[PDB]
Amino acid sequence: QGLPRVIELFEARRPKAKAVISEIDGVVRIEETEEKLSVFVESEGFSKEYKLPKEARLLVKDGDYVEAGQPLTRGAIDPHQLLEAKGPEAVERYLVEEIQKVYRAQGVKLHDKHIEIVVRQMMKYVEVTDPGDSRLLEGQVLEKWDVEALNERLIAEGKTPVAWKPLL
Repeated sequence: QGLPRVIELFEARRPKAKAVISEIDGVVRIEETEEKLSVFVESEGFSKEYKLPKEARLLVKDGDYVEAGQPLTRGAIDPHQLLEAKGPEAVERYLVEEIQKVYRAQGVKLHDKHIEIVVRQMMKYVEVTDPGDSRLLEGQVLEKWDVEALNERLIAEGKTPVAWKPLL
């Protein structure tokens, strides 16, 4: 729960006690009883519906704001799920925060920059969704995808912008 938690944060490994994840937004509206809690949020066209073990706390009844990657089963959020849940920008703000929190506990205090560098490095690669020159499902650096679009649009005529998917 000290150094190990830090490891789990930098290694992006699956959290110790997973606590599910939220996908879409709308008004928080969860069910009540049943083994499978029959959540039903809202928004436009969508809804909600999950499935976790018995022991779990919610912290939010039917009323307010659900958003993406919120307290569901209250605990260690999965960075991998949160990446597709909220986006690359949010993850960078999450990891650094909890990492630094751990160091804050044991009285040693380092600037956030140092952490921010590493966490930025854990987000350089992205997996291919749409092919045009190389293959899909391919691990690749984001900045390398910069020249793809930049050169094919500003200098070339190949209007097949390959869609990349953020990869943690």
